[PDB]
Amino acid sequence: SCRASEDGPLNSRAISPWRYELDRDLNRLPQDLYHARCLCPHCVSLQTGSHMDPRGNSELLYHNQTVFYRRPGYCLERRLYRVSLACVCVRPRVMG
Amino acid sequence: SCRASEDGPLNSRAISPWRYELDRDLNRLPQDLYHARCLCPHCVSLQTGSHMDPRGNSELLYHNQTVFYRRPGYCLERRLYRVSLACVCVRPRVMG
Amino acid sequence: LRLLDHRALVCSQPGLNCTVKNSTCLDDSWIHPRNLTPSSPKDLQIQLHFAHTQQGDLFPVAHIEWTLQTDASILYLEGAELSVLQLNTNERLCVRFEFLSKLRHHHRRWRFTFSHFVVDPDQEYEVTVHHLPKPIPDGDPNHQSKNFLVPDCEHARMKVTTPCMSSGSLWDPNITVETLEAHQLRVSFTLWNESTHYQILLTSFPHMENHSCFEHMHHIPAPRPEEFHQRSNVTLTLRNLKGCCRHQVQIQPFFSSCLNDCLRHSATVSC
Amino acid sequence: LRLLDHRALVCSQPGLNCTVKNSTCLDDSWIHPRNLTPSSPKDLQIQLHFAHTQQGDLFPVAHIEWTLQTDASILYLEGAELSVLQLNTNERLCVRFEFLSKLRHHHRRWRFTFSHFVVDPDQEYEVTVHHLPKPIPDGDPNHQSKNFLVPDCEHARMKVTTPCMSSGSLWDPNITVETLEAHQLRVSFTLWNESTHYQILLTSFPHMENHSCFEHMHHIPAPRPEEFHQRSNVTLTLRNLKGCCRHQVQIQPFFSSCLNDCLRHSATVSC
Amino acid sequence: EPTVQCGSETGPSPEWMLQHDLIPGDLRDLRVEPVTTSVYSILMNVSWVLRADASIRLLKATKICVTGKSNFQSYSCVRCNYTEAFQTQTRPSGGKWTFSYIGFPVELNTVYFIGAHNIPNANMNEDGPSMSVNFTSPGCLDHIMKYKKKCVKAGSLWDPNITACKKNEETVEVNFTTTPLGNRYMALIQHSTIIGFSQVFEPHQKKQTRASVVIPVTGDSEGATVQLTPYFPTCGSDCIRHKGTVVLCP
Amino acid sequence: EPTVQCGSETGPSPEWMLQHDLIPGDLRDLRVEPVTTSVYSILMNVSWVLRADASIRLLKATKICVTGKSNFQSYSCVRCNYTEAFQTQTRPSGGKWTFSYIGFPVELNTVYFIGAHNIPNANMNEDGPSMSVNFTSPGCLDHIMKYKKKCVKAGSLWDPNITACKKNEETVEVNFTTTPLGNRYMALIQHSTIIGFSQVFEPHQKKQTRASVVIPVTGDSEGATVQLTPYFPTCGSDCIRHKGTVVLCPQT
Ligand SMILES: *[C@@H]1O[C@H](CO)[C@@H](O[C@@H]2O[C@H](CO)[C@@H](O)[C@H](O)[C@H]2NC(C)=O)[C@H](O)[C@H]1NC(C)=O
Ligand SMILES: *[C@@H]1O[C@H](CO)[C@@H](O[C@@H]2O[C@H](CO)[C@@H](O)[C@H](O)[C@H]2NC(C)=O)[C@H](O)[C@H]1NC(C)=O
Ligand SMILES: *[C@@H]1O[C@H](CO)[C@@H](O[C@@H]2O[C@H](CO)[C@@H](O)[C@H](O)[C@H]2NC(C)=O)[C@H](O)[C@H]1NC(C)=O
Ligand SMILES: *[C@@H]1O[C@H](CO)[C@@H](O[C@@H]2O[C@H](CO)[C@@H](O)[C@H](O)[C@H]2NC(C)=O)[C@H](O)[C@H]1NC(C)=O
Ligand SMILES: *[C@@H]1O[C@H](CO)[C@@H](O)[C@H](O)[C@H]1NC(C)=O
Ligand SMILES: *[C@@H]1O[C@H](CO)[C@@H](O)[C@H](O)[C@H]1NC(C)=O
Ligand SMILES: *[C@@H]1O[C@H](CO)[C@@H](O)[C@H](O)[C@H]1NC(C)=O
Ligand SMILES: *[C@@H]1O[C@H](CO)[C@@H](O)[C@H](O)[C@H]1NC(C)=O
Ligand SMILES: *[C@@H]1O[C@H](CO)[C@@H](O)[C@H](O)[C@H]1NC(C)=O
Ligand SMILES: *[C@@H]1O[C@H](CO)[C@@H](O)[C@H](O)[C@H]1NC(C)=O
Ligand SMILES: *[C@@H]1O[C@H](CO)[C@@H](O)[C@H](O)[C@H]1NC(C)=O
Ligand SMILES: *[C@@H]1O[C@H](CO)[C@@H](O)[C@H](O)[C@H]1NC(C)=O
Ligand SMILES: *[C@@H]1O[C@H](CO)[C@@H](O)[C@H](O)[C@H]1NC(C)=O
Ligand SMILES: *[C@@H]1O[C@H](CO)[C@@H](O)[C@H](O)[C@H]1NC(C)=O
Ligand SMILES: *[C@@H]1O[C@H](CO)[C@@H](O)[C@H](O)[C@H]1NC(C)=O
Ligand SMILES: *[C@@H]1O[C@H](CO)[C@@H](O)[C@H](O)[C@H]1NC(C)=O
Ligand SMILES: *[C@@H]1O[C@H](CO)[C@@H](O)[C@H](O)[C@H]1NC(C)=O
Ligand SMILES: *[C@@H]1O[C@H](CO)[C@@H](O)[C@H](O)[C@H]1NC(C)=O
Repeated sequence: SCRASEDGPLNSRAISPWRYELDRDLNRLPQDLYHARCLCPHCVSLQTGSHMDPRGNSELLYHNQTVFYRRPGYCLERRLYRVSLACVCVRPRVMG
Repeated sequence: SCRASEDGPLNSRAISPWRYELDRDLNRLPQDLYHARCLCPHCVSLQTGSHMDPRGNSELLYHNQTVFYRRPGYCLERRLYRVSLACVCVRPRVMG
Repeated sequence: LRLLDHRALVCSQPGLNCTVKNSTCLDDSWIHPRNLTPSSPKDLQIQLHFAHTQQGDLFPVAHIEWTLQTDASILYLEGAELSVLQLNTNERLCVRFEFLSKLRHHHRRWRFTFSHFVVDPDQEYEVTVHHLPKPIPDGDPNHQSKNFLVPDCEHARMKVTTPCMSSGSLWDPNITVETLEAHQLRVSFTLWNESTHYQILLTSFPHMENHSCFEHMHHIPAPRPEEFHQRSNVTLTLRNLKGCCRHQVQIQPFFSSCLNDCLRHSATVSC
Repeated sequence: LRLLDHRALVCSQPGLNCTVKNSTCLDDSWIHPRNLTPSSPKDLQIQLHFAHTQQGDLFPVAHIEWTLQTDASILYLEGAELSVLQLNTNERLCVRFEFLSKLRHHHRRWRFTFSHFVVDPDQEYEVTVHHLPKPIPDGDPNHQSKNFLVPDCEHARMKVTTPCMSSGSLWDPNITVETLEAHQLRVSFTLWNESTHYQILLTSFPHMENHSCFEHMHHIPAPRPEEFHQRSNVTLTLRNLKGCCRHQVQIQPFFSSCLNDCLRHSATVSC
Repeated sequence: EPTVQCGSETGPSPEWMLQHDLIPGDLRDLRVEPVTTSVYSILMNVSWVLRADASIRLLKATKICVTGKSNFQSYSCVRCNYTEAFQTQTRPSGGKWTFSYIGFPVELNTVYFIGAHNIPNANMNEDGPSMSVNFTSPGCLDHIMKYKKKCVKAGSLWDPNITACKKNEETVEVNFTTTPLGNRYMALIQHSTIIGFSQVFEPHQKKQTRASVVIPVTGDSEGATVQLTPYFPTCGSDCIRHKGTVVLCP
Repeated sequence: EPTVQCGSETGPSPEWMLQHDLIPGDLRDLRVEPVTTSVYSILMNVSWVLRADASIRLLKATKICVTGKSNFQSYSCVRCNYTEAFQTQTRPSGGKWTFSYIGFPVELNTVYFIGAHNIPNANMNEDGPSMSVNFTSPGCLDHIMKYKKKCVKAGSLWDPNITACKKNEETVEVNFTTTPLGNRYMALIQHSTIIGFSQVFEPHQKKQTRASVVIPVTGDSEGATVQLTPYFPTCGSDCIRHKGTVVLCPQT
């Protein structure tokens, strides 16, 4: 399932590719949010792009995004949300 | 300038490492905003972490943040800003 | 299949004057279109239910129930119709409905259900729900249907059903197969409350083989009422052969129901 | 190093009465600490300026300017003092200042400027700015300084300066070195407007070598006023040697200024 | 007889806060596709099929918002109204209802997610009334899209012609025609790992442009791959690359 | 003898909107250091030296805010006050001014940026007054910091004892002790590139815990390095690895 393409956006061309899932809700701005899930447990190889390389680890990145909610007409409230943006390649941690 | 450490946070351990620069202002929330300027033109090698590997490319990622400004007392103005979060390792595009 | 109770059926739900009727079926196809065709129902399900009769005869019944959809189409609703179809016997019944009063979406829920139909075990059941007026030609469908699997009486819950005992499974004949003398076997077992003949099929097979050296049939005459619930004893002489030690003996009733088709109880004796 | 002239000095700025004065300085036992001494100045710079004179003695002067911070310390300011210090000769002079009335920060900009002092060419000048009261012992300093470089005479604007006119770099001698006969050289050049003697230093070197085969000195007596700005002709007999064709001839004055130290003009003749 | 009248608005819809007792149906069908208008720009063509047989006796408009996510974040949408109410459930002329709108300019190498719902919207504690589709834009390597200003400035139009031959056992000679656009180039040689590497700086050649770059190589370089990377300023470090091959020089 | 009373506040300072005729100086000196409380938490000890000889005749307080950035964003800060009015420049008792405040909790592997300025703040079109310092926290590989409940679940205190010897030319056997925390592990062998690979699944062994894992290797595997990676659920994919070495098992 771990593969690297040749063209298109970064998600299909990054060493640590990420897909987009769907977070549906009725009272949120926007209605649909798209998080990122790292499909490969490790970083892919540079020479080919279709195989895996175990010398790496995959981690997500998060950031707070301003969204709005309603709550009882109705009332408008503001609250942040935690949404994943992109997976990056990080080096292992060793002990010994 | 293209080196990877063993411990510490991601910026000292990621294959595409980035450093933080200083943006100063007197009418911004926050006063200081720290962008990312990743160093090496290409991604680093996994086997050593101290040399460079040219098969990859480096690219910043941007996201919109909420900041407030002053304007004439003072006035409350809300507009977004462009900041850089982290660079990632992307694959090249080759033609022919 | 047949309707159970002729008492005035109750479909009353808060704020409605509903009637239930077994009108003409016409299967599920009919032509009577009009201007506006209301929307389709939602979340139709059927559940298993058990209930007795005035005599106490516990019959199996189905708990058909379904929900509604939320839209303005509820304003133009006029009627509904229920159908039951049989795959094996191809006999189909029908249920008619209506709504004497118009409905407004007032409280955000509306439920329908019914459990007044007896089902037969081990039969597939098809139930479809339709809404009136019927669709205009070349229109979107407004009917949904699903299947229904019914187990056999040998299941514990299906066991206690009243219709079962007419050629049922609760009647466990205690099978006593004794080696007795050489080349002779004596079999004793209890029989049930029906004056219908039985049959014993004694088949002998060689060990580790499905072929039969010797097969014998014994006919048991029609029981008398005084002989009900009393063990019947039959002795049979076996074949004088070596290696054909495996013997299969089975009993088959010929009750009024499932005649020639009821289940057989086979006992295996190995040496 | 000397103030240009004595005239009521102008330092006035809007909403301020100011006085200028030259008096004792050098901070000999200058320990005068008071309670709350204002902050340090900000953005002090010195520029170069040329000022004419009534009789024509154009002089180069240094334009010193500086700004102020914007803290609350401006309330307690009382005074200032300027110092100019020489490195080689150690001769040094000071000028004092004062603010008669208390200044309130109304608008955000304040500047102080002054260029009424003549600097000497090609000298290093140190300018220091102090604020009063003087700091308490073990306190934060409140004085800043800088170094200033003066170009020499050969600079384009420094050419026309009259202190440089004294022993003028503008005195350009048309040097005419004629080979003439063998083992003889004739040189003619113009001289300046002072009765000061000139010494000709004729040195002959072999080609591609810095050693000297023959070195001769000629004395030119003190010129009369009638001979000013008239070409002086001197002929010298050269050494009768082969390969020592390179000849260096240099001329230096003994003017009233830079005596024994004024620059020399050396002309090289190669064969 | 209704038609479509599209404008633009991003933010809170005034009818969301207010409660509604009767709600419409949904979008029965929805398709999107790209259509190009030229003499550059590409626009979006989105077509939808309305609800059938019911749930339309009351309806006001529809909203379509689209999010693009590649090296950025983008979100803006346009809400359109319907001029006249609906009397019937299918077009009297014949066929199902079908509307469309053209707009929403497209960038390069960005994935778009398109969603819509009917107006007024569903109250709280009800089913999800939405349906969505997804669509990916073409890149810059394609033949049709080589002539945009950005790509040509990054060098899509450029024809860097390369002829690299094995000079000797340890060095290889590369010839390539320069451009006034750039001045510095890299060099990569890949067979199994890096066998050679260099960095060059040459100005523009109004003179004859055949190059004279020599690069040291480790081992037999025959049958390797020559990859060239230009340092064009406008594409930063992500500039398109071109292939080259190793040939034998007698 | 002035003292500093500190409380928490994040957002717009009310003095920013208003206009101030006179402003104070800035912070002369600033230092940030970490402290550890006896048992388990980490707090940062700050200290600042107030301006000298002037610009303190009028002043109210000093705000500090801190931004941390690692796999997350963070921003929260406290404006802390001063109680007494200032009449002099240095201590009447002697020496410069040394204040401090303890707080601002510390996470793991996060870079911290500390900034501050004096109150009230500079008006528009003036000089940038502030000064800032940076600080970094240790990880979970140091001896003094192996005992958070957070990092123990990742296996900081684990004692995975390992023994890997070369069974034959193409096979190397790995012996190691299991744990009730883990169920699945990797196996990586690195000399120049991958020479072998595997993936194993075994539950906790209340019996004897000496392992038996067979991994195929390519070429001579002598002298390679053996790394192990456990799938402890708490750490996700960032679980710490423990090194190992290959020895020679003799047939004798
Ligand atoms: C790439 O450049 C080379 C060199 O300019 C071209 O080689 C020329 O080939 C033609 C034959 O078609 C010869 O007549 C010329 O003499 C060659 N050039 C030189 C300088 O000798 C080559 O054709 C070019 N290829 C492309 C695709 O542009
Ligand atoms: C690449 O370019 C170089 C020069 O930039 C070419 O080298 C010249 O080739 C001609 C062809 O006969 C010779 O006459 C010259 O003596 C060569 N040197 C120079 C300095 O001009 C070379 O031929 C080109 N092609 C290849 C494949 O290297
Ligand atoms: C790791 O485990 C091995 C085996 O489980 C330990 O080896 C023991 O070593 C001692 C002496 O060093 C012997 O007396 C035991 O018999 C060994 N145990 C065996 C063979 O099962 C070893 O001590 C442990 N620790 C380390 C650091 O290797
Ligand atoms: C690694 O573990 C294996 C078994 O898990 C050990 O093999 C055992 O060796 C002893 C003698 O040392 C035998 O009595 C046992 O029968 C063996 N186990 C089995 C299952 O047969 C091995 O000694 C351990 N250490 C290594 C390989 O270095
Ligand atoms: C709707 O009803 C009208 C009667 O006023 C009739 O003329 C028309 O044909 C009907 N349309 C449909 C689609 O049934
Ligand atoms: C058999 O006998 C009665 C009468 O026919 C029948 O109704 C019943 O099912 C059986 N009796 C019992 C005790 O099950
Ligand atoms: C069958 O045999 C058993 C035991 O020998 C006896 O109890 C029973 O009465 C017999 N039944 C008949 C019908 O003879
Ligand atoms: C400041 O003034 C007060 C006024 O009484 C005096 O007591 C104090 O000594 C002064 N501070 C000095 C001189 O440093
Ligand atoms: C030389 O003569 C006078 C007197 O010394 C002097 O002032 C003047 O500058 C000089 N003459 C010229 C033409 O410069
Ligand atoms: C020097 O010689 C030139 C030309 O021979 C002549 O014009 C000039 O008057 C001479 N100078 C003197 C002082 O005689
Ligand atoms: C729909 O009508 C409203 C009400 O006037 C208007 O604000 C909105 O812009 C319209 N939508 C369009 C023009 O797309
Ligand atoms: C985000 O920043 C980009 C920067 O160009 C801007 O175009 C866009 O309008 C901003 N907002 C959204 C929602 O994308
Ligand atoms: C959009 O696409 C449809 C079908 O693909 C086509 O009929 C229509 O002409 C296109 N353009 C517009 C403006 O609808
Ligand atoms: C994106 O499009 C593909 C096309 O087949 C579809 O299978 C997938 O579900 C879509 N993704 C989402 C999040 O809807
Ligand atoms: C600092 O002073 C402000 C102004 O009155 C006050 O609101 C705030 O609570 C003070 N901070 C404390 C007491 O920690
Ligand atoms: C961002 O979100 C996190 C959620 O863990 C929250 O703790 C934090 O206060 C938010 N704000 C900042 C500036 O980090
Ligand atoms: C903080 O650090 C300073 C500097 O050594 C020290 O004097 C002080 O005791 C520490 N703790 C506090 C609470 O200030
Ligand atoms: C971080 O601290 C070091 C201390 O030597 C300093 O050199 C560096 O400039 C600081 N970084 C920033 C962004 O201020």
